Amino acid sequence: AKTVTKQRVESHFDLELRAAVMHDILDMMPEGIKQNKARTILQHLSEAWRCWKAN
Amino acid sequence: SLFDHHVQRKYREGRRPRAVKVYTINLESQYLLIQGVPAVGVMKELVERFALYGAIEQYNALDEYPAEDFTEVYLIKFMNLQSARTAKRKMDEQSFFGGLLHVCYAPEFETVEETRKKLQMRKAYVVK
Amino acid sequence: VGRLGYLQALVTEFQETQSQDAKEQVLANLANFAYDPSNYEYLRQLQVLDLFLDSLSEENETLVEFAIGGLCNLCPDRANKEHILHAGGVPLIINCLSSPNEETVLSAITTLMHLSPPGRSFLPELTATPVVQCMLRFSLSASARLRNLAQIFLEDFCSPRQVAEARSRQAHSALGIPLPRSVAPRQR
Amino acid sequence: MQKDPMEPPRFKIPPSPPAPVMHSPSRKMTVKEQQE
Amino acid sequence: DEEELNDYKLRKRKTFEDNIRKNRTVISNWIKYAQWEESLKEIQRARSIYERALDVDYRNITLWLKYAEMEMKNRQVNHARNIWDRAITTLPRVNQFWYKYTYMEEMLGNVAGARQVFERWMEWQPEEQAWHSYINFELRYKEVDRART
Amino acid sequence: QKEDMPPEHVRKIIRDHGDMTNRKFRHDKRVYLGALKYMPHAVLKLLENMPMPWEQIRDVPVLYHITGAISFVNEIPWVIEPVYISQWGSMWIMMRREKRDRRHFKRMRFP
Amino acid sequence: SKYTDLVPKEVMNADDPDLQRPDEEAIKEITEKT
RNA sequence: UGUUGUAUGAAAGGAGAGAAGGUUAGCACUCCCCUUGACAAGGAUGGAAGAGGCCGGCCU
Ligand SMILES: *O[C@H]1[C@@H](O)[C@H](n2cnc3c(=O)nc(N)[nH]c32)O[C@@H]1COP(=O)(O)OP(=O)(O)OP(=O)(O)OC
Ligand SMILES: [K+]
Ligand SMILES: [K+]
Ligand SMILES: [Mg+2]
Ligand SMILES: [Mg+2]
Repeated sequence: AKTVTKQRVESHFDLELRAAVMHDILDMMPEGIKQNKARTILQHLSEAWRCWKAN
Repeated sequence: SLFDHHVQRKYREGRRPRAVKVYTINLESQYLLIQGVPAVGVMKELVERFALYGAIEQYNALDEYPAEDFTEVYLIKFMNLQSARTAKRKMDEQSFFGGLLHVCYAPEFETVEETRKKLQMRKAYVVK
Repeated sequence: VGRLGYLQALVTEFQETQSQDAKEQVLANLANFAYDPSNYEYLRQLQVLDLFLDSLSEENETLVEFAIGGLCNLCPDRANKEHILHAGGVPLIINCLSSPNEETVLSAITTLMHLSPPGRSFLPELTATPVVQCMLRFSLSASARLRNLAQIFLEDFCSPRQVAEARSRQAHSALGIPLPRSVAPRQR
Repeated sequence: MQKDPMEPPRFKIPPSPPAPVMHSPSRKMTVKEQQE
Repeated sequence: DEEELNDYKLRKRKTFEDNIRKNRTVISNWIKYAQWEESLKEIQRARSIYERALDVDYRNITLWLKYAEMEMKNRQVNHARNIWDRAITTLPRVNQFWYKYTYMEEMLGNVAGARQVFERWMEWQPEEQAWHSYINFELRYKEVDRART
Repeated sequence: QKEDMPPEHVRKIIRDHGDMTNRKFRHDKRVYLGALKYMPHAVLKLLENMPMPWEQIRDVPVLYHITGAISFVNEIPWVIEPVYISQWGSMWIMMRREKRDRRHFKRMRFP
Repeated sequence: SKYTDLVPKEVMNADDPDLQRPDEEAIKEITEKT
């Protein structure tokens, strides 16, 4: 295993926030859902953060 | 006499080089003469290693034989000559306890009836 | 490339060359393929038995020794055995008991032993030949292998009645007294 | 066979059978809440 | 000629094994490796393929289907039955496998096995349509007596 | 507990294998490379047992691999401390008097 | 593998001792083994 | 009594080194390696893929 060093700090944060949001998508979506649409929910997460930075 | 260690050389050359030496049925024996064992008292480990291949009727170390310094020469009697051939085929030029190992056939030692059965079995195999 | 094609390539390599050492390598490879049972036929289809028989006629001692070695393992099969006999190579083998090297002589003896046929097909030839006289000296030689071969040869190609006659002939030569050709051993 | 200490290493360097899924029978999604 | 065709086999296999090594996930892509063997009409390949694929995910729903479909296609029936058996073994809540098993037991013609399978299902009694299905089953054949139980 | 062999043995082995280029020594290449791991230990023991300036020749017990791959000096240099201190005081006196008396002291070239 | 082992088991205190965990000697023996 | 038991680098001959205008900076996710004493750092950001459904093809 590689450690988290100064190069890897921000990318690791995004990597972990991404995985945790994905977990909650799976537990949130109702049983026998027709589509997952996980990638689109993560696109909305990115757009929300980008709108936060731009006020 | 015949125990001299011949040397190697297109002819569609193989992976390992071979010295020029034709093997006749008489040349081959079931007595296998091993020279080049380090003189570190491995009498029994060598014999076990060879007994892996076939069954060894008799093994002894012949000290009269002119050898180089700190080096040993041994005799192995096998039970079946095909076992002797495979023992040569695989053991020859194998590093053994820090020494190059040289196995040669020893036809001088075999007696008249042993030659009789050798030749007869060669005829048996060649006919079929 | 192909086994039989490879053997044919060795045949070509042998024929075109003239360097005696590059022929030494060819006769080595051929004599050691002759040990193979399956490669016999492949050799039988390429006239290489007569290649060996011609090669003994060459006067390079090492080459002749190699040819004899090739023969030795090669003769014993019934097809090949009959071809060699028909060629008339037997006196070529007979010439080899006076060959200087030990190995060549041993090979010749083995080939002679192998050419032995049941039902007394070829034994008669040996008695006529002086080879038996040569054998007596060879049997009592210093070489253990030679001694074993000579004794083995006597049982295979000789008879007790024949041996006694042979011994007498050998004894007569030492004696220096001539024996009539007409006189022969009588069955009891 | 005895091994001398000097030599280095010589060679270069299905799960358990699936457990049955023991589940309550799935409830199919309604079109209303599938719109939700 | 033919040698070119075995070369075609081998290079398509090599790139597919790269594709497979890359993720080991992507089940939709897993089916393609199998169907390409199905085209090549050599099944032992696909049996190992689907064995590996069941190893990655048996929870899957298309995979067990597809395997049994290839079995049906190849008209080899005993293994098809046996592995529908193992399917119903490890996914006993999925209705479809049960349907596609008893349908098969019909069109292949062996009455009792379906009976036993139905009895085994009677443990779960998971859905309303399945019972109706078995009612219709029983009225299909001469028997109305079992249908009362 | 074996018996020490004559020095001709190791001398002949080291002599034969020299430069490790002969095709006959193909299987000793793996063992020589494997023995690289212990060569700092051999250097440590060698320099630890260096002869003192008052002795011409020192003979040391040597533990050598049978292929000739590595040689260890198998001893520890134990000294009596007063005797040892006196011997280097003797060297202090001799070296000083020699630097005084030698007109031109030439130092040897390195390497 | 069967159906009967997913239905809710009896829900009441039939047997206080049966649910109770083993005594200290057994857990010490398994602790020493492990 | 042979042969596909493989790889590195070089030479010769070709291809040409991420960014929805140009010039570029990087850090990672998976699996494929190389240098390395590596829980470090480099090897073009090391290289190579990356939406859904049905049977390479078709549809949004
Ligand atoms: O043709 C090759 C080889 O195939 C053949 N040969 C080796 N071992 C043999 C055996 O057991 N029986 C027969 N009939 N032939 C055999 O001989 C030549 C050359 O042999 P090499 O591979 O060079 O081995 P070797 O003969 O032992 O070399 P040498 O210098 O004598 O001693 C190591
Ligand atoms: K990376
Ligand atoms: K870059
Ligand atoms: Mg990097
Ligand atoms: Mg750059």
